[PDB]
Amino acid sequence: SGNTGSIINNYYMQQYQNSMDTQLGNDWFSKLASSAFSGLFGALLA
Amino acid sequence: SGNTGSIINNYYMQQYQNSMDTQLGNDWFSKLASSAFSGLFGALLA
Amino acid sequence: TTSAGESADPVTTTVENYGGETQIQRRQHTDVSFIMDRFVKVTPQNQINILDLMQVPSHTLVGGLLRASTYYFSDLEIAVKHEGDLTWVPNGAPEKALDNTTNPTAYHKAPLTRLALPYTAPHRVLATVYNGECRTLPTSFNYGAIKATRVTELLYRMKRAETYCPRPLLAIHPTEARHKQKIVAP
Amino acid sequence: LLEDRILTTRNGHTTSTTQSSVGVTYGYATAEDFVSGPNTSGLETRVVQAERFFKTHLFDWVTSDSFGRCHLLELPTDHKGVYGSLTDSYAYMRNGWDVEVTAVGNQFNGGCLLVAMVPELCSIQKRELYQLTLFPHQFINPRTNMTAHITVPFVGVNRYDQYKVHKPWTLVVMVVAPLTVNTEGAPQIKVYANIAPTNVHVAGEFPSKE
Amino acid sequence: LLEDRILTTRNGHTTSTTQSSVGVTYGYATAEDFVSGPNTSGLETRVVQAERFFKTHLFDWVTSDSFGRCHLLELPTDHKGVYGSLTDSYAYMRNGWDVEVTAVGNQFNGGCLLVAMVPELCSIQKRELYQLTLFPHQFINPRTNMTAHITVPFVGVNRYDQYKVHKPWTLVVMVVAPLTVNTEGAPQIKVYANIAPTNVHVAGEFPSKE
Repeated sequence: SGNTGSIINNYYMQQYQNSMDTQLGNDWFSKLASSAFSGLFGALLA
Repeated sequence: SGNTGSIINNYYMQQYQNSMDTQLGNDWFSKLASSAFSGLFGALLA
Repeated sequence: TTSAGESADPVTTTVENYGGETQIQRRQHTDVSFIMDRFVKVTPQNQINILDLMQVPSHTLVGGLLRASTYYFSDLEIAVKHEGDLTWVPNGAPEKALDNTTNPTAYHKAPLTRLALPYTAPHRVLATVYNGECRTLPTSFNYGAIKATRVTELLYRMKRAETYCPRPLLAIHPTEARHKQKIVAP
Repeated sequence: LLEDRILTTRNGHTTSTTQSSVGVTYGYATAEDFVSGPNTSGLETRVVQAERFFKTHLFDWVTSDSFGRCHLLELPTDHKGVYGSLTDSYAYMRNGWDVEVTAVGNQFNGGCLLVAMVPELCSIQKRELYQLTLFPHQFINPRTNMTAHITVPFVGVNRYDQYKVHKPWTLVVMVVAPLTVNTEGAPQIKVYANIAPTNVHVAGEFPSKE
Repeated sequence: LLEDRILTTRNGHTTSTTQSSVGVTYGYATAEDFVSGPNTSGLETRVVQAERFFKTHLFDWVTSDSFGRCHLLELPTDHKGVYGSLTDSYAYMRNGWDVEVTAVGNQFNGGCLLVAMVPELCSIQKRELYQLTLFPHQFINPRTNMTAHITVPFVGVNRYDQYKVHKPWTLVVMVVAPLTVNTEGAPQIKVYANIAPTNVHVAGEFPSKE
């Protein structure tokens, strides 16, 4: 997903190639950038 | 498509092996050569 | 056939006009992709080499044929014999970048390094001839640059090549009635 | 005695008619490629008022010119009209060319001119003149015709150009067989061009000098 | 303390925004009359590239100016940009005007300007200034606003004009009550105009000087 480009599958299990993530219970700057105001604010003329 | 002749598929994705083309919005000499007049122009006799 | 010669519409007569028969042709060896797609040797600079296809000599098959087009596009492969490690930097890089190893650097592995590189120019196609000064070609017309402690051999191979607008392709001008050569014979 | 190969080209409010036509050569394409790409951010506009004929003398074809004698005209050239002012008001432009070249003597002259539109013509070598027909072209041959007409689109490594530093097209006229006048031919032929910019688009408006 | 009467006018690739708006006065009509009549024989064309804002200083409103002090600007005026070059390339033109006049000091100034667009204004008499409000107008009054905006169509005894000899419109700015600065006012107000030609149509192309 970063800079990787092999089409075939890894020879090693995922549990050996990477650490495994656990859960408890572009996220913020993406939401922030999408919420930007892109309008006008006056009355427009022509 | 040029000078390439492996039957099996590339190990790397296409996005790594080549640049990717984008679109906006033998083409001319092929059309030109196909349109060549190959007739006669007189009246033919025998 | 007679025709209006002033016009420039192509006229292709055939041997059928006097009773012969046109045969079938197989033209894959004059396909542009195919024929540009083989390596050609350039004489390298010792250390910094900018990757510029106009370095291939004009008498070679690839140089003769690249100059027969005015605009072209391709990706590139290079094979390099070098001492040390080889760094490539894309089109538009500061020359000093050629000393930073996070730029694609290939560690020496005998006997040579073969690399696949993308087209990287900011233009939709490049040109073999450009009428700005009239010899010199804009500096953005290149595929980046490479550097190593010494580079000994450099070969270029055009991948996926496209050519637009043909330009003169000249043979040797013979001095006698035929250009004669010693041809490989048993 | 004279001929019905009769064409009228109209470009704007200017028209040109010949009775010795031979037809028009379209070079490299029949229509322009995309005039709106990312490099002008939708700010480009067409200016139809510049699409019309302007005129220039090229050279006088005389019997002493021989095979290979050339006249080149880089395009765009000086233009003292609205196309010309466009180049001082906008930083980027693109247009094609509709080109008509005339060489009128009479049908008792012999000899032959090749007229071609060549891209990026940073000068030509002598042996390359034998292959000038690789470029969009037409011949002028006095026993047949007096006008050559070639239409060509915009070309270049960039979708819009800066004509103050790059000239994409050169019109070239070459003597392929020397002029003969014999007893009834005209004694020399002046060659003139009648040219119209086509599809002119501009982007990037300049300040004034005020 | 400050205000939400906020307008953006866009004319071509140029925009102007004020936060003290008051609105726009449309003079004499809301749209232009017929731009194509018999006097141009269908040869007229629109040139959208000239429809954009250009700028000029008018005068400096100072406390010594009194009621009746006037500044006139005949329109069209000198223009060193594409509208200006249109007038040297075509014998006949017509356009309206979109006019924005600005007088910025601050809200602690007092006094009042009347800005009006008057047709055929071959100069004005003193008593007639009491009736200048018969013309398309707007006031600039510092406790309320800083911008006046008036939009006016082409007018005249002829459907197309020859601007080199006739000026159909004059912008006039008149002091109706003298400027006061008191202790916090700005000490004087420079008055500037931001003007765009609208609907410009031309007909009758001139030769070049070549």
